[PDB]
Amino acid sequence: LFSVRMRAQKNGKHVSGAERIVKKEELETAVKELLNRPKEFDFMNVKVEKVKDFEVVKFNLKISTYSFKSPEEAREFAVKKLTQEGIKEEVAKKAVEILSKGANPKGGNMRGAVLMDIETGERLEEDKERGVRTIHFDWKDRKKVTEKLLKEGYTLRTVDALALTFKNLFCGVVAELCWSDDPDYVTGYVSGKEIGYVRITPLKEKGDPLGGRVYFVSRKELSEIIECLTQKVVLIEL
Repeated sequence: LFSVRMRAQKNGKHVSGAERIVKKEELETAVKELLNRPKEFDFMNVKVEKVKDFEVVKFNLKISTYSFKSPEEAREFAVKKLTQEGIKEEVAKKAVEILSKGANPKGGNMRGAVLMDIETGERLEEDKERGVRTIHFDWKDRKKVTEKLLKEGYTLRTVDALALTFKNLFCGVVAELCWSDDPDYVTGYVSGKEIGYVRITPLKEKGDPLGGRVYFVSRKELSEIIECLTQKVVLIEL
C-alpha cells in the first residue's frame, strides 16, 4: 500500500487536496487523478508514502436523508440528533454556533475539525486556526464505492464525507457535526454510531462561505483520538 496525498494552492490559499491509499499497481492511476483534481493552481505538493501498518474496517453506518425549509429547522433538527448520541442539547448548540459564526477565531474557516469536550462545550484543540485534520483513510475500493453510491444519488462530496466521518467514529469520536464551506453546497450531516449518517439539507443558506466540522470527544480520551485521527491508516470496505 501507498498513501498518496496532494494539496494545492492559488495565490497562497488552499484550493484543493485529496488522499488515496492504494497498492503500487494503482499508484500511477491515483497520482494522475490527484494531479488533475485542481482546476487552477500555482502550487501543488504530492507526497507518496509506503504504508507501514494499516487496518481494514467494514463500513456499517445507516444513511438517512432529511430536508427542511430553513437552516433554523435543519440546525434545530441536527441538535436533536446529536442529543440522541448523548450530547446535552446546549453542547450540540454550542458546536452549531461556532461553525455558523466562523470557526477560526481570527476569521473564516478551519481546514480541520474543532474537537469539542462532549461534557462542557470547551474547545480542546490547541490550534484554533488549523484544527485537527483527519487523514490516512480511504475506501478499500473507491471505483466500486463511487459508482454504487452515485447511482443511489449521493454526490462525490458524500462519498468523501462518508469515509472521513467513518474513520472519525472508528477513532473514538462520539459524534460529528459537519457542513461544507462551499458557498453553494448546503447539505451537511451529523454522524454517530447510534444515529448513523444523517444527511440534512439547508444547514446554511446559499452564499454563506462559513462551514466546517466539530468532533464531539471525551477529554479522558483526547490524546488517543488525535493520534488515531492523524496517524492510523484505515482502509474501509463496503
